[PDB]
Amino acid sequence: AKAKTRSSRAGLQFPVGRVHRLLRKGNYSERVGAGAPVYLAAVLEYLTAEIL
DNA sequence: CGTACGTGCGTTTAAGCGGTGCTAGAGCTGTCTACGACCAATTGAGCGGCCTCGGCACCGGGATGCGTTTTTTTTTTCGCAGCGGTAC
Ligand SMILES: [Cl-]
Ligand SMILES: [K+]
Ligand SMILES: [K+]
Repeated sequence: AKAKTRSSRAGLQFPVGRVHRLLRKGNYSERVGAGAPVYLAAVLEYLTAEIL
């Protein structure tokens, strides 16, 4: 019943959920692994901080 | 005006070739596992309205430093007449 947001499970502020959707609806591939969005929201957050 | 390329002829090298010998590693087949797509339902994260108050652009009014001229000086750099010692 209690739904923790994946972004929390990675300790990322970047939305690992919205990254997963954007990828599947991006037409990048047929199938997205479940680590991929994590890995990507991570890298995104990181470069966001590096500039900020 | 100075010099560092360019040509070319002469030595040094090692690339290229064709063939031979050994073996990693490419790249396929079959099997089976784990992982991810799909669905449904349930949520709260995230978005479009409101309503401040404070960070920012502004403004005018001196203050610091930066460039221009042009005035006064310091240092160097010839040139003319006015010396002190030779010479006799
Ligand atoms: Cl993955
Ligand atoms: K091979
Ligand atoms: K597998």
